[PDB]
Amino acid sequence: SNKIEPSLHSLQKFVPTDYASYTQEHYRFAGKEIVIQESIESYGAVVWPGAMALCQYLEEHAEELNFQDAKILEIGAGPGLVSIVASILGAQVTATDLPDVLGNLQYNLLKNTLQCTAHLPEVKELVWGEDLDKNFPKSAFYYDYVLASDVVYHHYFLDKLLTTMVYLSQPGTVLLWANKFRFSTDYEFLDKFKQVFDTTLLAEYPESSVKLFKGILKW
Amino acid sequence: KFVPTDYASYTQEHYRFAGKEIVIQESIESYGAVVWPGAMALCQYLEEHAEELNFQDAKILEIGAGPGLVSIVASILGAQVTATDLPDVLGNLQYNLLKNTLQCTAHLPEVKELVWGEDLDKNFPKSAFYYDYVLASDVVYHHYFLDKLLTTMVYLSQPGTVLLWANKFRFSTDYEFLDKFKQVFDTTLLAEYPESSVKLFKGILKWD
Amino acid sequence: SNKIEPSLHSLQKFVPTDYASYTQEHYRFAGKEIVIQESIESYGAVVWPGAMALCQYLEEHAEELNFQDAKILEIGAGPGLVSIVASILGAQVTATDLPDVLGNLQYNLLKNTLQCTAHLPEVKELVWGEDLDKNFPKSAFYYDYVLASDVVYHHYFLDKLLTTMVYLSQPGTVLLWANKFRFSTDYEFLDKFKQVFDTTLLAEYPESSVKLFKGILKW
Amino acid sequence: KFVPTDYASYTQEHYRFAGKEIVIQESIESYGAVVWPGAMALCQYLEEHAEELNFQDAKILEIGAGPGLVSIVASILGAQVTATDLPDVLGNLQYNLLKNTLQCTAHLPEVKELVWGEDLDKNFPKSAFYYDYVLASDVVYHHYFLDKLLTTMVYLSQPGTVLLWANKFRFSTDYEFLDKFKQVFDTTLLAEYPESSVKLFKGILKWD
Ligand SMILES: Nc1ncnc2c1ncn2[C@@H]1O[C@H](CSCC[C@H](N)C(=O)O)[C@@H](O)[C@H]1O
Ligand SMILES: Nc1ncnc2c1ncn2[C@@H]1O[C@H](CSCC[C@H](N)C(=O)O)[C@@H](O)[C@H]1O
Ligand SMILES: Nc1ncnc2c1ncn2[C@@H]1O[C@H](CSCC[C@H](N)C(=O)O)[C@@H](O)[C@H]1O
Ligand SMILES: Nc1ncnc2c1ncn2[C@@H]1O[C@H](CSCC[C@H](N)C(=O)O)[C@@H](O)[C@H]1O
Repeated sequence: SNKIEPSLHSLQKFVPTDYASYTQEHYRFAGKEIVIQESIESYGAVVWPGAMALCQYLEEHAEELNFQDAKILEIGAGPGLVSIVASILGAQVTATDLPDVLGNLQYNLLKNTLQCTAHLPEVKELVWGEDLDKNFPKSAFYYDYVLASDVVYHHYFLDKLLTTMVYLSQPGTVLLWANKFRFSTDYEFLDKFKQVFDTTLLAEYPESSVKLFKGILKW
Repeated sequence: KFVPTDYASYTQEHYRFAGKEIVIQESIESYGAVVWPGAMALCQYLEEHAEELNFQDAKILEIGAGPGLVSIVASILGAQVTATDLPDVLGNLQYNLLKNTLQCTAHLPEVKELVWGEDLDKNFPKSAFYYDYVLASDVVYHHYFLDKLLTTMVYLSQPGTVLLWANKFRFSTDYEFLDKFKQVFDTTLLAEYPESSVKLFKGILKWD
Repeated sequence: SNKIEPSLHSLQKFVPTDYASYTQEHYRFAGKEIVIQESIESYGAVVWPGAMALCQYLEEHAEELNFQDAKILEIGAGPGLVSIVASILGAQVTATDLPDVLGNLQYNLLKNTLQCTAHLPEVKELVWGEDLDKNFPKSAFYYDYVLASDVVYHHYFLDKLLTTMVYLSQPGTVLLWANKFRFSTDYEFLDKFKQVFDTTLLAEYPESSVKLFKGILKW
Repeated sequence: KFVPTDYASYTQEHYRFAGKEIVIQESIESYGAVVWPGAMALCQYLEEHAEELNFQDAKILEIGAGPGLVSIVASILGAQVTATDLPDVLGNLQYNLLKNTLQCTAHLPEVKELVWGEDLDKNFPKSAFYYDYVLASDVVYHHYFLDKLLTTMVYLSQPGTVLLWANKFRFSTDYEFLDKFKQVFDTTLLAEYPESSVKLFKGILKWD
């Protein structure tokens, strides 16, 4: 092969990124300046408001959440801001999404965490409702925390989303889900979520119509 | 003319729609020589809704027709069908379309080149080409012609034209395309199959 | 695999591009607006003055050069502007460079030629002086034209460069080489080039200290 | 402490420099557990130029020392050597360095963590760490620490310090690094091996 940054090899195994359209966007969380490649004006991944909210919550509740060495999975990670912040806070982070997102997700993770966080993040395809037992078998993959931000949108496969949330929530797992409430379907999803998860409203961000929920699975 | 691309990997695949047993020559070496999940769902819809749609004698254009199953089904149902794709796809498209429609549908279907967003005014002038329906299946995926695709869909959508678009949803970009489609078309979800991640939409061009 | 633009699969097989540093630069040659990803301020490939000069020559001498269906190889192609222009003019273009250049080279070629030129360009590693018989055997790879722009720079392996130029110049092959004359080593290389190639000065670009040479191999 | 990374793929590789037969434990699973072409060329240079360089009792730091061949050779030649790398590389680096220098060179070499550009003021204060030579081999390649690398080279280059840097040239970025190195160091090409694409430079920090 070529003598390159070894992390770049995993990047080469994802769908390529249409980078002409992507620009460097700057954030600051958990004491660090963060740079995210996003495609704001054309096709490609972007940071959503739910991410901004969840990142604020994580930086502010870091001591309580005890992310140091926690095993974390993010569903619908997008460009990766939340997974980056979780990694800065010391978690073992697996960031997941659809195949066209994974390259830029991995790139963003590398650019913000390589040799400067406790654990190198992992990037993996996870299509909601598909191949869960095959790729994320409960018996081999317990997560202390499952993160999700702005994964509820009317055109997504939302029962597959709920099924995935449930699948990844074992006894002890804490699910942190932030969303902007844009449409009636979002409200309807919250009612479905509350039926199966013991649900707590942790924070409200009225300025962005974002709410942050904790879900632990009812026994 | 059109001659099929000379693949050594052609297979004869067997389908049944609108009451006819249909054979489609396919090759995995080209997306356009493969029947995709959107095609199956759209064929099932056309077969089940033929009465409502009044395809009898309707003028229809299919974009990205690939191996031609949807165009065959539309011809079987009595439409005047124009099947379009990239120049290299046309040979096998015409072969399949003719094998399945010659002397057995109401109207012989036509095959024409239509590269998305290229020379639409010159190749398909509105002064002479009006479609009652535009059909599209599995044309949205992670490729570099998404804007040109939407432009083409808009172009072919004169007032009165109905667009029927089926697609498997695979990529973040597919959802972005859907959002852009809804900005320009009054959109109705006709059917959804979460197991196969397929949606089928009607689009009517917005004027307001 | 994934249902993606099929050209993107070849892109995934090259060293990844550090795209945060790359910006879209605009050129106009051979009647077309061209967009090139370049890394001007940091590590990554850029367009050199020799490219600008050679592109001007190609657009202006298109009829004479008869690039339609010509088999062309570019050595040290960089971000790919020259190979793009050659492809627009109708040539079968093989663009070559060191492994860290090939991804962005291929990307630039795709963004400017996919479904809009006569022949899809090829991208291949070609390290000067290495693996020539193995990867570009004269008996299977005859080129009508070999292109090179600003490939002469003092810190490169310039005898390996000359050896490569010679290797790729069969009877009938026309070598078009543009360079800015920056250093004494550049002048010295020109003297070496003239010793082995029948050399003609085709054009001088005094405004950028660029000269464009034709070389045909002495028999 | 430092313990070698637990690879199942360690091999015992055999070198001869400065008159000693040297054994280096290597693993292809880490760049830092492999001897690279720059190392060989730099060792050959140090062996051939030892008289001129007055390494006897010289204080020397190696950055990116990897499996430690260059540091071993420098110790053999009588220098006080500090070998540095990433924390995961240090175990095998110390193992090799000790196996080859314990009770048989003038000065026992030291192994210390030095992640390029990280906490240099805190970990290697100038108030207490002056190197007569800084050594580096094959530390330039297509990685995301090139600026930090150069910063580190500059940091360790106090007035009087000589930097010796050997490298295989593989990538366009390697040449860009060389251009940036020459902006900040008065640079001399000590040796060049086109067949193996290796160059060896001396750098002295510029003040003018
Ligand atoms: N069925 C599915 N499987 C996996 N991911 C999906 C999905 N449907 C949508 N997604 C992903 O969910 C994300 C929603 S957008 C939110 C992105 C990110 N969490 C942020 O807040 O910035 C997108 O990245 C999208 O690709
Ligand atoms: N830029 C472009 N212009 C015209 N057709 C294109 C195109 N890009 C892709 N296509 C065509 O779109 C099709 C996508 S695959 C879908 C084929 C068929 N509709 C089915 O569902 O089975 C291929 O036939 C491909 O050749
Ligand atoms: N030994 C070698 N083998 C292959 N390419 C080399 C090389 N040494 C340098 N190069 C390449 O030669 C190019 C010189 S810069 C010129 C780039 C381009 N032709 C333009 O004019 O814009 C770089 O892309 C560099 O990576
Ligand atoms: N950011 C960083 N800080 C410190 N060392 C680094 C580094 N990035 C890479 N390295 C080290 O640089 C070395 C490059 S390989 C060269 C090893 C040795 N000098 C030889 O020539 O054989 C590896 O040991 C690697 O661990």
